[PDB]
Amino acid sequence: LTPDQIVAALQERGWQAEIVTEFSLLNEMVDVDPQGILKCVDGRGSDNTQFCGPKMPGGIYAIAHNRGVTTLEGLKQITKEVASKGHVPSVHGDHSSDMLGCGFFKLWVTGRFDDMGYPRPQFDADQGAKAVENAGGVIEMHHGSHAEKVVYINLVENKTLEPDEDDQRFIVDGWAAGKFGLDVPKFLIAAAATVEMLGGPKKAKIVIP
Repeated sequence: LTPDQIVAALQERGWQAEIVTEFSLLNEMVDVDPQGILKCVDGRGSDNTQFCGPKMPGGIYAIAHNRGVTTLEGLKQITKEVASKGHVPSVHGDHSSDMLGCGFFKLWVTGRFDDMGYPRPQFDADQGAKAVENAGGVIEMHHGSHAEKVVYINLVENKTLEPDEDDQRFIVDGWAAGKFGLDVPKFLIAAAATVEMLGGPKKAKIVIP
């Protein structure tokens, strides 16, 4: 997919979208570090200590969701797969008094992607977190309220952008979808729908080299 195609697809959903360069970001763009967690797109602060990993909806849940992998065994295998491909696997949470989890996973278990043809997970958020941790992954816990002002869809391979709890933004590493052999158009549309359903701004900057 070309950058202009992503811009058009988002505009068709009612988004303001434009292309920006890696240069325009200066020091905001960082090289991906193998010790960083592949984590969620949420712009909030968290207890994460492992920076510079790729950003995908719900962390590794983006991979499970895109592939229709709905079992705890499958989640365990994706955790090991991600670790073998140079990233520390993670999934997240922050508040759950109803057991539905939060963010992307909550949207998935509550059927928000049913129309797009996705199957439901066959486990709850707590079971999923334990499976990922027991398979060698990390559980990230966020805090604070959503205050994201824009969404960056990064196409620059092996690079990413980091959260800033005081000047928030959603970050989606589109290039990582290709790395994991995902259905890219599905991944893109699912990421957009995720931001929409979380009440985020339908404003995107597509980052190219």
